Amino acid sequence: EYGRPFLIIKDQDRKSRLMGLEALKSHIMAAKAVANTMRTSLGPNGLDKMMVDKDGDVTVTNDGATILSMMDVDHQIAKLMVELSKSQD
Amino acid sequence: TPVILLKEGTDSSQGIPQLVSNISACQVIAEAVRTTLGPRGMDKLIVDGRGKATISNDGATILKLLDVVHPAAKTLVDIAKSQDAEVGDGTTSVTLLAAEFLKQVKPYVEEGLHPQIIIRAFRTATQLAVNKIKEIAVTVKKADKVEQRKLLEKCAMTALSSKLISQQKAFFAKMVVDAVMMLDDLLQLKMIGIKKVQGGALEDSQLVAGVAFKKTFSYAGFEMQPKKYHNPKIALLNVELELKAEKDNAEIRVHTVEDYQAIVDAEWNILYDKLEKIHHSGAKVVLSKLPIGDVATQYFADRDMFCAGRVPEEDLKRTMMACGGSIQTSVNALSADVLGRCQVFEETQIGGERYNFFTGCPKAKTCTFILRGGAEQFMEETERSLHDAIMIVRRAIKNDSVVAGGGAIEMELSKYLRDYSRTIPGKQQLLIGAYAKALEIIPRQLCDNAGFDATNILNKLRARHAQGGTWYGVDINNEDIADNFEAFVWEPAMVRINALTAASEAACLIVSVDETIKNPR
Amino acid sequence: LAPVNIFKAGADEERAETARLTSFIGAIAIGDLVKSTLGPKGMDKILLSSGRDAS
Amino acid sequence: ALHVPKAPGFAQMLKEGAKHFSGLEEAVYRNIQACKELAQTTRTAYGPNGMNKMVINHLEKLFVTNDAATILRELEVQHPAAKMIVMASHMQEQEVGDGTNFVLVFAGALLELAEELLRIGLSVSEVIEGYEIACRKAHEILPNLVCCSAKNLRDIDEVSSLLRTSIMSKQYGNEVFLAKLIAQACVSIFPDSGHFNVDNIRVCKILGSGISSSSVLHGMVFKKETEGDVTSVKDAKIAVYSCPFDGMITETKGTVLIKTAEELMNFSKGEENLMDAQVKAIADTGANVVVTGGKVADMALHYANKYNIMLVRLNSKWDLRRLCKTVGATALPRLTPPVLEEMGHCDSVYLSEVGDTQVVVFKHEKEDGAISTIVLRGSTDNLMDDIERAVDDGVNTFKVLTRDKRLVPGGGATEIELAKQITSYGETCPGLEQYAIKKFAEAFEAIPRALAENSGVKANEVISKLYAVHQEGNKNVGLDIEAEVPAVKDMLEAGILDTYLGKYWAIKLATNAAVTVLRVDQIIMAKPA
Ligand SMILES: Nc1ncnc2c1ncn2[C@@H]1O[C@H](COP(=O)(O)OP(=O)(O)O)[C@@H](O)[C@H]1O
Ligand SMILES: Nc1ncnc2c1ncn2[C@@H]1O[C@H](COP(=O)(O)OP(=O)(O)O)[C@@H](O)[C@H]1O
Ligand SMILES: [Mg+2]
Ligand SMILES: [Mg+2]
Repeated sequence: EYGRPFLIIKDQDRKSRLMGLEALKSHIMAAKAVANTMRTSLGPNGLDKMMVDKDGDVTVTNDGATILSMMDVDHQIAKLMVELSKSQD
Repeated sequence: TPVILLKEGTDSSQGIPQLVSNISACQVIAEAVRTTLGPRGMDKLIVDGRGKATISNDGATILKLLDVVHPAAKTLVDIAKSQDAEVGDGTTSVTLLAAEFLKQVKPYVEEGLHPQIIIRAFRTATQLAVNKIKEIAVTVKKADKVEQRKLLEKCAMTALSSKLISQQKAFFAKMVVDAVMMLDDLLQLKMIGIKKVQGGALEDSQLVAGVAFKKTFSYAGFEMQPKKYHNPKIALLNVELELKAEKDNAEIRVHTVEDYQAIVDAEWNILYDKLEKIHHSGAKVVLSKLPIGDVATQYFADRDMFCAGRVPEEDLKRTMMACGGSIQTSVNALSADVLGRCQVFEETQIGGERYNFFTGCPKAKTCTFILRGGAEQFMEETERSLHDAIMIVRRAIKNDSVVAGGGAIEMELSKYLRDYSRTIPGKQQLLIGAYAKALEIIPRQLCDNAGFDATNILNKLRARHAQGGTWYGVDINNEDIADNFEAFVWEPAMVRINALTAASEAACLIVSVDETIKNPR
Repeated sequence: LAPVNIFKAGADEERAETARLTSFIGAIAIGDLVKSTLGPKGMDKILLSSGRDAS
Repeated sequence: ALHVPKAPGFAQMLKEGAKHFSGLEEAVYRNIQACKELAQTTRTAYGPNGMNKMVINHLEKLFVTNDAATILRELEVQHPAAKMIVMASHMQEQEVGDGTNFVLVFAGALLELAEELLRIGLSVSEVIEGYEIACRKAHEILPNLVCCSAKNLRDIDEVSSLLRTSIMSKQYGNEVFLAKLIAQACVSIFPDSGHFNVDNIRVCKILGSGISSSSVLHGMVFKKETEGDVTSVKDAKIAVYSCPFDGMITETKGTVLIKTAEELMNFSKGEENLMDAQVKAIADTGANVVVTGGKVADMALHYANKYNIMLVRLNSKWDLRRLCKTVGATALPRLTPPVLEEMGHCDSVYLSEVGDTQVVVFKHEKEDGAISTIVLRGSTDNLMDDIERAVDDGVNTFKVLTRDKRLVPGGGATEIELAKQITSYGETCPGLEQYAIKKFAEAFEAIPRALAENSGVKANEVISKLYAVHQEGNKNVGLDIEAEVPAVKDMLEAGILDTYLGKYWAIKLATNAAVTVLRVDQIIMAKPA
């Protein structure tokens, strides 16, 4: 009787949630992956990336902003690095 | 049985099991916003169906983005908008106080106490609690001009302590205060424009004592005309200056080519008449809500004068209020009074965009903010903290009475109610005593978030208040207690008073519910 | 591979050992396809289409 | 196994999905039970201690109500027998305005008691005759119970005591404050010459502070904003137009035709000059504010600003008519300079903000005016609507008091006296109609039982003490609420009264509902779709 299933939020079953330190650690792992992908492209001896578009177009580039712009990401922290790159550009 | 009274699918519950379940339901709502309170509070990140993400610390904003459907919990959501629409600050304080009121009377409902006795208890202390706040509120009715400019700054900084821009609160408070003191005596919120341009550090934000807006779509020939003036005259318009057809209901029938050529030259003579009427008035900058054709721009280029079209309505009203002209729908009566005068006009580049600046007006009634962030959610969160500072100053102008924050006010009220319950007999002693216990949630939630020993600090605070130290709150940095009135932690008296009434009304309404019926679909 | 996912469904990434592998496979593939048509004694190819109406 | 093969006659011809009930067992005993269930739903919503109730309709809208008639409207019932009671309660609300729960309790109790009479050997024909005689005997007794009178219905202090009881059963705890507000509004829209109309009391709900900060405004208020740059006026002469504030055109299709160069150039200048004169002619009479019920033009707006004319727009076809009454002006169907008779007046018009909302205020300094408005301030939408229903109940009571000035004691003192005197008459009637008469008098007790149950005390102790006191000749003794131990109290001295017309209609419609159900013998139902 005390804790029988009572609905508070629409679609309560389909939503996830992370609280506490496990929230902060997940952001750090997502942020590090973006930095390690683009560590290579720094300095005169750096290398490039070859982007591929939605339809099939090929673009080879070394600019920092463009790589993060043509990239498609899902993690919310990753989009925060993309917006950081554009603001500097 | 074969014919059922109400349609199939109707849900009906009642009794003590129904009422207790409502009390536990509100605890979940107060949980989502619990750890967003304090100088060391956090934010929350919410993502809707389409994938857009919102980062916010404002308590009222979080509850809106949740899809609450529980009927009892929706009461706590509405009181959040109540505190949002009246004072604008205190949306989380009124939520924690609401849940704590219900949780502290929950065991009595299990014992079978009649709710109408509970309701009478809440309404008794609130009139005592409100009347206590007004007595001990500090004010200086003597009109000193520099004290007022200091009191408003202290109130503004304290409203920014728990926000993302806490590290620059002293810089932003000066900007906010200056905005309000020159905003007329009705203080329309539309008289303040907030713009957002990407790129740049947070300290690059600025306030322009005038009007500034974005560059609009311009036709060929916009680039051979000067982009700076010293004493221009501004002619605001609501008339479409382009070659077109007079009336959509018009029609021309003609017999000879001689009139044909005369008609063709008639449209040009109309257009050149309006543009010659403007140029003779001595104005240099012309602004119109309606489109400006390329012919007008090329014509305005040949005489070293600036044109702009499709200007937004709101930006035009602010320009009129800052320059001091009037909108004209006709070009036949351009007197010297209907023009606007500014001290300098220029067009500059700001973070990849081009912006028009009207600065130097000595009789301005409008300001404009240029906010510099690094991402979309970085300036949107910045403006939400600014809005809390604007509204707080607006209320403080009408009533300059302040009390010390940081939990100092919640312990003076709780001590007062505890010293009044012992005088009255009966069950009215336990209910008021439980009420006075719910008022020390604010000092506990401040220490829990920071990371202190919340039990020890409360014991120290309770002894100081009962010793006879009215304004003693918590010291966040020093992990101790200290006087927050000499430590410059102030807030207007309206924030707390509106917090109690809304919280007391929500607790009384929920307890007074007997049964809930939900019908299908 | 980092346990956290950064790419939407259907997106793929290849790196040093695999990236240089794929790029070299493609280039020599097109180079060896057309070597038969070079010089005074090269031969010709037939191009027939599945999409353009069997051209 | 075998089957029972659907005996011939009317059963074999009946369409599929339909139902057919017959006889006492399947028609009357089922209908009484269905009616009994409905009474128990709203029985707990009776009296000052009646607990609130929360209803979610099929459109996800949320209602927290104590009003019984409101609950039934949003509850959706499917039994035909319960529907008859619902239509009876809705009729009583329209005719009187209060007492929508007295019908349900009384009509429900009557049918429950009539079950046992049919159970012990009486017929439906004899039960109805017994009920009807008591209904006629009840009305003859009723005027003898009048114990007070409404003296002057334009005295603010007296009236507030008359409406307090009508609000005590809705907002226990805030009855004093709400009674004072409605008294001020009703007493100052009053006409000398009679005909208090009820629509002339306006309620505006604004979100914000607590309920104690609500007030009354002698005039009208709108949630709109000004169009021109003029904002506030100090002594306004008002012109009201039902037409758009723009140059008119032919209703039949009309195009502009030009044949020469001059006509092309002179058309635009000519139109503007005509518009300037029309607005200047309006300003020549002295109008300070223009109100229109339609679209406004830009050229008219520009010239209105030039001549210091305040311009507002609102299109309701019902707000504008109310505004015509408030200022005394009369509508105009064409853009013409108003006649000095046709212009209203107002002591102040201004634009103000209240709780994050922009409003336009037409305020009179006159105490009477024509109509009045009450501004509501609360912390939740659900809180305002319930207070709004209370204001309606208080006003409707004032409407009745104008029609009739006689009051009877409340708190169960009226029903106890009726039950005592009907039984005394019922003892002197030989025949089989003496039983139904006593049952009718016994049903009157439920109203003092319903109050006692919700009060959290035993019902039988109160009823026993009420009868013992009433035998001694006290006609003004009723139930006491403040006492945690069951007790009684004097009602006339405590100022607890209710309208005579409230009881007169309530009894009449309640019994009419009971006898209507008992007359049914069989039911034929068509299939749902
Ligand atoms: N310098 C300070 N010292 C102690 N407490 C502070 C200080 N500044 C702010 N606070 C606390 O912040 C709390 C409310 O912060 P705020 O975000 O405005 O709440 P709400 O979201 O309810 O408006 C107040 O209870 C106050 O005690
Ligand atoms: N102060 C009071 N003490 C006891 N009973 C009261 C008091 N005020 C009102 N009542 C009772 O409330 C009843 C009507 O309240 P209400 O719930 O509105 O019923 P209805 O919906 O039938 O009008 C009356 O029968 C009256 O006896
Ligand atoms: Mg704040
Ligand atoms: Mg009533």
